[PDB]
Amino acid sequence: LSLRERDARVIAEIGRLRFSPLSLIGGKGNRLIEEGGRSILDLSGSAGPAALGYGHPAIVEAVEKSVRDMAGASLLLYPNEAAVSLAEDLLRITPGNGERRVWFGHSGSDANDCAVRVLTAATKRSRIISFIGSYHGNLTGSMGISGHTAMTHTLPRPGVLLLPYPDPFRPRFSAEAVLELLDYHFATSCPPEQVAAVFIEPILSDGGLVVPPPAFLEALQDRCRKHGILVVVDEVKVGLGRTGLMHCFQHEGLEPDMVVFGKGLGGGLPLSAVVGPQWVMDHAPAFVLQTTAGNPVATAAGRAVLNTIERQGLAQRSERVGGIFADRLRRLSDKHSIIGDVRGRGLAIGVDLVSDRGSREPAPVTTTAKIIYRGYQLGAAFTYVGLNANVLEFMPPLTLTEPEIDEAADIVDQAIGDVLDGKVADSDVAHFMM
Amino acid sequence: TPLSLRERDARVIAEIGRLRFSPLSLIGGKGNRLIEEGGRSILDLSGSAGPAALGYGHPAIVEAVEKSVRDMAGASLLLYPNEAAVSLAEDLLRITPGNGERRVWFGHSGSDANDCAVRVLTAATKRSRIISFIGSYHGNLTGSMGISGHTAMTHTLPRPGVLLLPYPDPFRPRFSAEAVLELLDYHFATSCPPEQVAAVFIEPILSDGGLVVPPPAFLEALQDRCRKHGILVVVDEVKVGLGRTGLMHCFQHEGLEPDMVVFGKGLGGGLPLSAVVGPQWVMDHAPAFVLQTTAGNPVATAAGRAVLNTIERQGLAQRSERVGGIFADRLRRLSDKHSIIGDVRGRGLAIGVDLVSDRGSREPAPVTTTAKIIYRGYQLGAAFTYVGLNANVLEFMPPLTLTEPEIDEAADIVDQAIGDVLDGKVADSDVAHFM
Ligand SMILES: *Cc1c(COP(=O)(O)O)cnc(C)c1O
Ligand SMILES: *Cc1c(COP(=O)(O)O)cnc(C)c1O
Repeated sequence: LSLRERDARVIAEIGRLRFSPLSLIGGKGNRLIEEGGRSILDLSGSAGPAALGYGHPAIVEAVEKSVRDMAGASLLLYPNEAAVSLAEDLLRITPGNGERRVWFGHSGSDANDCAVRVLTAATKRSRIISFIGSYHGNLTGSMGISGHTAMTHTLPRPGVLLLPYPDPFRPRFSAEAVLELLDYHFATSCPPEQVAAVFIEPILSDGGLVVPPPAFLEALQDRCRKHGILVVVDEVKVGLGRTGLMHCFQHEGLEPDMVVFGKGLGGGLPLSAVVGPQWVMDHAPAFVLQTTAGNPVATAAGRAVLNTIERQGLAQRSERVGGIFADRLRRLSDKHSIIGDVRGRGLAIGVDLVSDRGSREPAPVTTTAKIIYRGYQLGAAFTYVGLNANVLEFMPPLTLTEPEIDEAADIVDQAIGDVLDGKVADSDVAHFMM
Repeated sequence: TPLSLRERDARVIAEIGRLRFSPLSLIGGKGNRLIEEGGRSILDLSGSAGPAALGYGHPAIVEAVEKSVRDMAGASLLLYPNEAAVSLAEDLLRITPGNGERRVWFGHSGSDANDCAVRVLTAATKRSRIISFIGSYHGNLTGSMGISGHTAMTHTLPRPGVLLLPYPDPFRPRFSAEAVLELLDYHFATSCPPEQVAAVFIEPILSDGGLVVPPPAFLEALQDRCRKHGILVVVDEVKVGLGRTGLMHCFQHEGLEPDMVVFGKGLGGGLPLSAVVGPQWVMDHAPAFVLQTTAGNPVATAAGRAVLNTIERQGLAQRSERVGGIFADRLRRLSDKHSIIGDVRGRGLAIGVDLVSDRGSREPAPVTTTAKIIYRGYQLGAAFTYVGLNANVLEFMPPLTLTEPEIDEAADIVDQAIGDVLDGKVADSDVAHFM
């Protein structure tokens, strides 16, 4: 009878990553409506897709116009005005030189699968450089190059070099030590001439919202590029204005050969894209096909996302409003010693929970999960990430308001204090742990 | 528009994402027709390859999409149950025969659904081997292409442990039903022990392989040979599913009782949506095993509910048998005028026309001739494609809402296009760019 109980009976566990009992019947602005009518503040952005919140007029108009006058349902078969104009848009807002082209897909997973498939074929090189903790997708091709603990049920693609992502909060490995490790692999067991590409998250997402040390990723890029290794930046998570600039890679001085877009590009509709040089992206006809990719409904939604971000200056606003939210969370740390760090850029914010500030020992996952659950009871939706399952993740809609930040901060404040005073029971969160 | 949409597409769209059969470049769509830039209204016999099951601007789909995008119940089923997606899953369980506990996973495409299927079948069964068919097309992502047998993906080696068998083809009958079963029995007795085989993947009509309907009883005998050893039986309904063949599921023509069914294309009505229906012990194998952020989002799943509801309410399975029969028969009678029409096969509104350079040998027509027929179709006001291991089978997958007057308009256009091409009235340079 309850939506949540119905879900339990028909939805497959393989597709669940559920942090709380929240079960939804609608949304409006930056709030989500639980079954029963309770209005929850969404600090999750549904993990990134909901860039403009829910029921946003620009996305609604674009999707209305397109589904009523539908310009086919397959870019592979038929050019349509929305998908071609979106590609034009993406080339216009993404700096780059030479001839470049755009491929469309449904998800970050399929866009990285495309990237891997076309890069290895255009180079006929089979080795790939990526990062421990990197999350590039959960389909066979994109999972295969990912380094995240969650996909260790399956072996990596052969010839993947996994490096530590240098972490300024837990600096086991300095930038310099990681580059030296790469250099040593290049001179030995991973000759750079047999490497197709390096894959870079400009902030390490599911690995724990780790902003790398300054200048490291520009130095990585330059080391790879000397050997004609193509430089791929995954902007799926932190892309499109969220970090204070249009592309997170613009913080890091990068000039990538290829950019992968997803999540928030769709504004809550499935939409991904790969932008690369024409010589790679025109490798062969009919090489990476999905029937409804580049369909006029999802692409029209993507055009509205980009248009709103530019016209309303949501990059600058994410810097300002994210600074406010970040600073509110830092102040909570004078109250709650479990807050060890507040990091990220703009409206991509992670809060690192520690059981001890000295050692920076991560707080146990049970505590982290209980804070989420308690936040849900108090009226906010969020999640956690990190290689130690201890980093609270805030990825709210870019439309988040200053009064909502106040509300968010008070909820987080209360949920931490409650959980630390033993408010939430083990059996309440057992359902949402693996 | 001096800068045509076609030209703009050439400047910015990746060739890897193209499978273009004509210059048709779109600004809209209405009913069963597509609107070319400049305004010309084209009859859609392609159904955009299957997704457009109810055509374009269909009011049930328009309504579901409007309500969901305006009042959006989150955008991620992996994070949050939503009413649309839970209800669609309930709908798919209800309309798909099956026994015991079952569950539903959602995705965006046939390719991601079959990737899911292969990943979870091997993991849950603890068997590594897969049975598939030569010419089968289960997708174009790494995991789904890996179990596929089609000639377009021979640029990449298959997944290790895949046994590829011929699909018995009544029109080019190199391999009988009995011969294929014998060959499988032989592999089972030697180098492919059947207790190491997770699953067999079955297209109930071989789609990109040439719209081949198997010989009667073959698929049921294949099911039984595999099931006898605990091999799970997977039917791919992505292409010919959901009423198009005259029954709700194409496998219901073939006496099949699958363990797992894969849906896509038309399920979404033009929005991206796929699904896998499987037994609970497989589908609940582990949490967070096959995740895609926006899968099961309330917009795409609402569109799917509208598709299924319209198909049941308006009786579109029953209609497609009747209307597809009329269309198929028009096409057959065209073989009296045009000897290039070697066969018309299919079920319901999944129809293939096999073009041959010789009626006796059944040698496939050259691909340049087939491309010219599509191009001339397009100029005459109809959009269609070709398929097949020899690039010679005209494909007709129109919206299930295709009208009887549109069937006459279609048959006439095809008739005129074949005639104009055979009489040497279509240039080589006009099709050069689509091959
Ligand atoms: C979420 C994510 C992906 C995968 O996107 P899906 O839409 O979940 O398949 C890929 N790369 C990064 C950096 C991500 O955060
Ligand atoms: C088209 C098709 C697929 C793949 O669907 P996409 O949405 O193009 O990835 C899978 N199986 C069959 C039988 C198909 O016809």
